[PDB]
Amino acid sequence: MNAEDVKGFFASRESLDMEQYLVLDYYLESVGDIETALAHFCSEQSTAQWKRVGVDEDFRLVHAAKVIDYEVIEELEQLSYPVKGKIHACRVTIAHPHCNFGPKIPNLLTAVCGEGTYFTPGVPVVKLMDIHFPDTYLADFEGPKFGIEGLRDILNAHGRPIFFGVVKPNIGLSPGEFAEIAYQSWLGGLDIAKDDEMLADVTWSSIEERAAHLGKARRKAEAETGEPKIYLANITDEVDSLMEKHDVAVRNGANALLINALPVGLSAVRMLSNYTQVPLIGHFPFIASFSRMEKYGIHSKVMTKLQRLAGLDAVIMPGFGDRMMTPEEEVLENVIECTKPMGRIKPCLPVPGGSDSALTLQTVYEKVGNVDFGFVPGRGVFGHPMGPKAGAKSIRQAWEAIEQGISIETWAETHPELQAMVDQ
Amino acid sequence: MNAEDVKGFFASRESLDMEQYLVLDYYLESVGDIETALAHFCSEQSTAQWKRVGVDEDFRLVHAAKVIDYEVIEELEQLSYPVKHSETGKIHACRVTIAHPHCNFGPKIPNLLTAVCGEGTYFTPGVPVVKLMDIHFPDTYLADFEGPKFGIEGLRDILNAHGRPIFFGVVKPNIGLSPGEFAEIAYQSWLGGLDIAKDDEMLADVTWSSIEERAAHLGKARRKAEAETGEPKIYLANITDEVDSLMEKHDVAVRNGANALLINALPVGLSAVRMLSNYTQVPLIGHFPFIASFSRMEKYGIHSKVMTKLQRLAGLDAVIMPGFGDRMMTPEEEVLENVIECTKPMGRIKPCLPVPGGSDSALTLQTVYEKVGNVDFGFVPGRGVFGHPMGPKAGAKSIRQAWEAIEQGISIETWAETHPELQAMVDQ
Repeated sequence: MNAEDVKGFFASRESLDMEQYLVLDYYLESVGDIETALAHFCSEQSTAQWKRVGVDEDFRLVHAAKVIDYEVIEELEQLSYPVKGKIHACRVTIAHPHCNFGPKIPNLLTAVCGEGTYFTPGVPVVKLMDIHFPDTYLADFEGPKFGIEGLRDILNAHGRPIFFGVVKPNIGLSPGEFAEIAYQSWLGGLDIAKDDEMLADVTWSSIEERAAHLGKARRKAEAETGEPKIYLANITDEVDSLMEKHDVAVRNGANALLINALPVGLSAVRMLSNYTQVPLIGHFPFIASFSRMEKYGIHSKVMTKLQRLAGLDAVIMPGFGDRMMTPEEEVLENVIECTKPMGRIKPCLPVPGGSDSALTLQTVYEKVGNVDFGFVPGRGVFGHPMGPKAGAKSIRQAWEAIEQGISIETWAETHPELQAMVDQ
Repeated sequence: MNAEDVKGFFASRESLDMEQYLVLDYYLESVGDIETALAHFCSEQSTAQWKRVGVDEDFRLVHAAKVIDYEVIEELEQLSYPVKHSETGKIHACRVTIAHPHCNFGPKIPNLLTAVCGEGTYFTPGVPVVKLMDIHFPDTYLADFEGPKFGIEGLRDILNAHGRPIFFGVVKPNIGLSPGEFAEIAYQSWLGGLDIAKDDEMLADVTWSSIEERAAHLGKARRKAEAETGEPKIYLANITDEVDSLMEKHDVAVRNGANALLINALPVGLSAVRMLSNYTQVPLIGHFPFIASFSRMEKYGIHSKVMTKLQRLAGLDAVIMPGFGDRMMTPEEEVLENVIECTKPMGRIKPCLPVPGGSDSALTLQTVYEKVGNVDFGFVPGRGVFGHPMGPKAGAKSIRQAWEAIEQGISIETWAETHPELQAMVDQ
């Protein structure tokens, strides 16, 4: 980068038509002249060369990403990570012109966290902290088709969280065996019975068969509790066959589908979302590989944001445990990304889970601040000493307690299922 | 995990039908009893519960992942990365080898990813730091994948390039240019002796340059360059777009003249690449954007060679990767592991062309060739080609002159005494 040139990779947002730019927040550690490196960073992610030699033109104006602001946190004695001048930890805000990639997700990813993002010479440590989309960009995306209202409408669940339950054991079981356990939890009061993140279409349990069995069980549970129930079938498979698994699962009774977001691809999720006749909910496998390092990779809330934009009606994410290795603040940022306004894009249900039970519902509810979220108790439900129906019943009893200001313990004095959980 | 139970997450490979297992190498740091944690690790990635209460059954035998071997590197005073976790106890850096039964996910990539590096992999309570170091696929698993359709032989057949590397060149400037303008620069580099002229990782189908138009122009330019040099030329059109429209961009780019397609592997999805690979009438080559987000930390995430491995399996005919520079932030050993993953035997799956690039020019070709050990790789000089002082044709010509030098044992400098284009590059 040349002194004169640096100048053209900066700008005040006040001087730009921000409706043509995406706003990215990055955490990075620069080496050598700070502003020169930031320029390079911008250049590499956009126009690396903004003119033909001997030609009077400048592609930067419309195609260059520009630093609209940055802050030097501090000077470090060394990088935060031993990766192959003075080094500074910075927080930079960049305006990237979206006309370079358009409303295509793969292309977005290729620009805001591709080669330029992680290989700019003087910027060896980088972490995408956030992405702010202007309405004109958003206007080219559908968003989730059901969102929170859609889910609540189906389950007729209002003024309370939605209750998820992962049918355990998962693997080893057969469609029939699996179906009886799901059936019990639904009778107990579970709202959603889901296939484990790792089930999907396999030889010993095909989506066709499991869907046939669980759909029949689902209906029966509805008829007996008089309450709508939903069976969350895991449909993640090769992209080439997503739409078909949807057809098989849906016609057989699955009324909601689960897909592992990244292993499939955000772009693939978008295709599937524009095709579903049913609510689509995403799981978080793989995200941890690039969102755990505090100062490197991509912040998990960006992936949640993208899951919502791609069209997922609910996003399962690491929860308020501490057994799910995520700081509460982060779990909270993710929850909010699912529900905050995003120009015409419906909010999706945040489903923070990981180490919950009837005994933590109270706490999760207080941290979230409202009742719009899914609760996925991982213990004391299917493993409940009195059986699956009892486990589910204990979760709803714990909720009733909260609904009345009574403590879980007090409420448990007159509720056996909740009491058994308290004894543990 | 319960003492008795740990026992069931271990096994000697000698006791297993390894044709039913994938072999994963992990680097991890455990907290507390080592073997208990390894068991948990296995459990979480497979059978978390292997029986219904009060029932005499064990799903572990056929559905559990099992530790067939591990080595305790050393005891650490602290984790390598400050990760917020529950566990308490001694922490050890281990290298563990695991046999994961593939009947749990089958020959589907998304499902593979969900198992070998999903929730169980990164959230097992006592194992807060983990990095997938390698994946070894048995032939029976491999037997359900196609692999690249052209591979190294296919590419060499098209370019009629034998006994030398394949020469790539990213047409610069990329962005700002228009189909016509872009086409003239590509045309020069082909006349100069470039084998492949490619769209930048960030071009693709945009308003100011649509794949339709750029392909029409470059295809016409490609043909002309072939007619004039008498040598086959290939135009690498960047087709990455939403999955839903991959197959169509292929049709538009191909019918217009693009004879090879470029797709950003991860932003699109390995699974998507597989779909596209089973559909191409043309060689498919992948780029590496995004991979760095999870393969840079020395002890966390996924080793980059695993992604190269998957790119080959998915069906890519060539894999562009960070090269032997040092300006591409990758240790030479790693760049080398990746190269070898593209070419080593992988049961019926064709080898793909390794394209290590990043900071090369006519002056480093010699070195890259020596490190690779053979001539099966793509060279992507990023400087001194299009920016060459004597023009694009000159830049390309200098790269091929540098290669001729090597082909004769003569030093680049000596050879440059009688070759102006190569000399100009030497003056810099």
